[PDB]
Amino acid sequence: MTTRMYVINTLSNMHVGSGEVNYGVIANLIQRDSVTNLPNINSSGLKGAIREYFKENEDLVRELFGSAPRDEKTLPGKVRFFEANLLSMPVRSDKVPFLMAISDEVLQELITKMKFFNCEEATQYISHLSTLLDNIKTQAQGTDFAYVFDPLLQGAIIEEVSIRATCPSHIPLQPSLKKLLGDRLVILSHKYFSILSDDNHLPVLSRNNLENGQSANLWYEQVLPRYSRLYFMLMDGNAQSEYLKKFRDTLCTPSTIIQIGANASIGYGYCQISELSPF
Amino acid sequence: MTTRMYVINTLSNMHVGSGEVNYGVIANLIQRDSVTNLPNINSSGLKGAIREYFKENEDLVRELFGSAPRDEKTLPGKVRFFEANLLSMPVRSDKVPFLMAISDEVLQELITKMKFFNCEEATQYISHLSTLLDNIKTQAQGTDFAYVFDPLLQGAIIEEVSIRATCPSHIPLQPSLKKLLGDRLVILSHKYFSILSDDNHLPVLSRNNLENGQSANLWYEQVLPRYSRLYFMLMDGNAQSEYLKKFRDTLCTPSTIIQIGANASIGYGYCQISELSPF
Amino acid sequence: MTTRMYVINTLSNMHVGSGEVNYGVIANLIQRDSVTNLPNINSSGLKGAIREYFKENEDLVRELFGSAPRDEKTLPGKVRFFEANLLSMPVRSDKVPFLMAISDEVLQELITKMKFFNCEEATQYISHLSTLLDNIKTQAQGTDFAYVFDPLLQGAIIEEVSIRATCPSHIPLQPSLKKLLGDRLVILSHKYFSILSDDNHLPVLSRNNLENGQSANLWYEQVLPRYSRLYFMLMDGNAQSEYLKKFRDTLCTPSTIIQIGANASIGYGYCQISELSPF
Amino acid sequence: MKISKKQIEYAIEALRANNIITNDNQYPKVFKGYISSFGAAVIQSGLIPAIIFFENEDNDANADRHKIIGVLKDIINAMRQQYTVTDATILVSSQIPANYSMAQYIIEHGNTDQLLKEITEAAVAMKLALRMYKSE
Amino acid sequence: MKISKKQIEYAIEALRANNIITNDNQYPKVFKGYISSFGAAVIQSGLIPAIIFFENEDNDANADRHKIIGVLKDIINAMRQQYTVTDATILVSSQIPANYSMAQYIIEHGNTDQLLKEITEAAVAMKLALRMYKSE
Repeated sequence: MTTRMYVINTLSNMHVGSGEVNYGVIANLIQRDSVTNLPNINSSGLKGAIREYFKENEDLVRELFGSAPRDEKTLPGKVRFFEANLLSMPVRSDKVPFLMAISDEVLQELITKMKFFNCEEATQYISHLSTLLDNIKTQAQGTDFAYVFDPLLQGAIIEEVSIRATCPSHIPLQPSLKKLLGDRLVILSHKYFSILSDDNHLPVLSRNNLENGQSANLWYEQVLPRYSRLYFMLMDGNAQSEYLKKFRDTLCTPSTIIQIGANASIGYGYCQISELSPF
Repeated sequence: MTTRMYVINTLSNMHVGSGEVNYGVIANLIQRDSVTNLPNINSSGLKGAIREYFKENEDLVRELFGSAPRDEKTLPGKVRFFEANLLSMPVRSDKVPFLMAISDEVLQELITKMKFFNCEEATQYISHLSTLLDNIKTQAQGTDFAYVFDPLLQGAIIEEVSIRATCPSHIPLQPSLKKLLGDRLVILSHKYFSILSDDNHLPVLSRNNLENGQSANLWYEQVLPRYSRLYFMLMDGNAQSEYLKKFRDTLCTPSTIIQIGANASIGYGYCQISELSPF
Repeated sequence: MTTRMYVINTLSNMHVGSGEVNYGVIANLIQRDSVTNLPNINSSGLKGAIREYFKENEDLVRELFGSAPRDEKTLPGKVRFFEANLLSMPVRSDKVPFLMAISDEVLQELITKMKFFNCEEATQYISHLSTLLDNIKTQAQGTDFAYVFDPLLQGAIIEEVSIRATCPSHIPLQPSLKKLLGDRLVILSHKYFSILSDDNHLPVLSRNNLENGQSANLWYEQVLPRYSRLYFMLMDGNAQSEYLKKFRDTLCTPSTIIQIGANASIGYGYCQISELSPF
Repeated sequence: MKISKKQIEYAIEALRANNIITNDNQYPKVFKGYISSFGAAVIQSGLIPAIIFFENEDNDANADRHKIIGVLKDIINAMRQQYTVTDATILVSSQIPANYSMAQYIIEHGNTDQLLKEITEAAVAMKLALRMYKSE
Repeated sequence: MKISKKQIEYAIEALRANNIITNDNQYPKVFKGYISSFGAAVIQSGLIPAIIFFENEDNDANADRHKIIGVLKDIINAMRQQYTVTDATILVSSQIPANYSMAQYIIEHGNTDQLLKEITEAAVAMKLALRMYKSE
């Protein structure tokens, strides 16, 4: 009841700038986790974007998010927003346009987070994800692996000639886990996923500034690829029930699209937020 | 049944403000220990957070924590809280997502603190930690070192301090020490840990306030990395055993999450309190 | 059965309040000597803390410390408590987490106090401390000095006052002097010690009062750093040998911790009283 | 920290000497952003890359960005002039030559912990001293 | 990625040793674009295509582009010379032969992340080192 896990499905190339200076090729990098070095959204940015979406409902924002800055009455927000961590990232291939890529360490982190935070429907997900991770570890036996669960994706090149996909027939993929993580799922080793998600491999978009049709500036912007999945934790801090119901209804409505990150005017950070479906 | 040691495992980034006016880049600096300059939590903030968690049980708070600030009658607190000193910090690695970093001086300080305070399960831990530190000093021979104990973690690089870890085979790490200090543990020299934990290498986050899309403010915040381990000592005075048992059960329950520090609404400073397990 | 020297050796932060009217940002300042401005503890506070520890032993308290404030009949206490002057303080270092800082002037004042009071083991300590001080003055030759006695500690940096630690190889530090003054001892000029122990360099902590998430009050607190050493003189007059022996044995017991200072519930000012060991 | 008045005076003199503030107490607007960004660049990147970026002449910028590096060098020189020459001290008091780029000095004068501290303090002093003047 | 001062030193000596930097601390203005384009090509097309393109000697370019690949090789050799014994067990510490083609060296050694990371760091170091000197 208190804690729910929400999945973020991005519909365009999303950029949450870290704001730091990079003197290499990429001038603008994206936010990364302080521990795992994976792309993420700061909880402040998530809360700001969601508050911007709900700004019209003044009572709901005041009860859930808190008081507006520099208001005379500073009242704390009741709902607690946790940072969104990368769940699945699309990887380019030769057999299919893109595949859903997740590492064993990402799965273990998700299992640990569900154990610690005690999500609403966490028990079945933890059980099945632990079973899947144990099967993957048994099959790998300490080596690098790229495991697909579709027999047609055998021998697929996951963005790099070194990484080739093998299909272990013994390991089953439950349909709810497929829905959570994504179709055409590949389980990568930590080394492979770190290589595929580092600064030399993440997609970059080139932009230039034109003055009377002549280029004045030029820079590269790192982006999180479209259709990437991130999970964040929402804690119900004794907030009012009806406002909470309205919040979850609007948030999980299929017609709802939320903008998170930078470059809103050029259609960058548009996402769909989904709740953890019961298993 | 007195002066037992509790371990704090952070589930997210922790910011406990020092309240000092820094005119440099990082306006919001975290709280650091007076003598060792390591990040810490004052016992005042710890007591405030634990009182806030337990505020529903009025009698337990009155007996153990004291009296409300605006109560007509004053009641001294019966339980003695102590400052939470940093034990382990996560550091980035290439073979694994992160390593648990502790220094020889941190271990010496922990052993000395346990000897002075005589924790409930202090004897075996002191003996084994002294053995481990003696073995580490024997192997290091006064040189800078970075020792991992899982043979698979040999050659793991600490990213901030670009030093690869070596595996001393003859130094054993006991499972209880693994449970206390954390999994994937690297023991470094004092200089390496000081460089890792300094203001320049701790995670700094950029934040802004937006008014109708344009940036109104901008400031830099530093935080304690997620999964950081801190320990504090808890002494019970002439406190009733029933309330103490209720407090210890609730505090060490796996479903209990305590918020310590600032930025509660954006999921900062959420942690779990664990007791010192018998060796 | 005469004047005896005791060492305090605080195991945590210590705040003994002056009650003075503050003119700056720090509302709660610590007690300082009128003449030398060094941190001190009033004899009333020492007597109160020691009587609080022994309060259960009614006969010992009545014999040594005297009658209770509400006692229907008044008995003067046979034990006279004196001021607790600062002996050593921990200062921030680079090769080690901290060093125990002592000055030449406080050493001379200690020698004068032992000569004036005629402590139990005064003579040998006076002779050896005088030889050490004369060697220090011979090596310094009127210059600002900072001498370490562990060869590994040569080149250490005192952070607050940017001075470097030198190692005079011809000045032996006897083991008893190490036991009295502390490990990793640094002897420096009294100007450096005064700067290190002044109001601008003593740890200052910000504190809060929160009502339903709203800050009610704000103030700043001054504390004496943990592991600081203070010495005082205890005069027993002529008490019962059994009660005096019980008092000394309980004080010197390694498991005995005394609370001196204000903030007992948040672990401020827990110490371990030592006795002047024979040289 | 706390504001160092002497460093603010050094910053004022260096800002005047490096032709940042005109005869009227006025400066080009972009220098505020330059000074503010210098510290963040120093922290996020290395000190050497930040000094290279800001000291770089012939860049495409709205004003003379290397002037802030000149101001920083002047402030560091004043600090080293005021440094107390005593034994058992850490700080080296030798001035930075006027024919030397700051990047070259930091390159061949490593173990630059003192230089890092001085550069951060000088950046803070520059930021606080620039507020006495007006931006055109 | 943080560029060390030793990497920038290696870049300076490599740019002098090949002949990017003249004896009067000046370089042709087109090498700036050469290094920036090499970084962009590495990030976009890949390590091997960029190395092959900039390694070519039968160019129509104004200046000698292959000297930037030579500087790359020298910087990588200097970086590998300081590899620690425990680093050599994980990383390849062998020196690249002077007359060896860099592209064929990379191909024969695979496409390992070590070589790509070294190339990217050395390219950033080259850019920073050129930023310290005057564009003719």
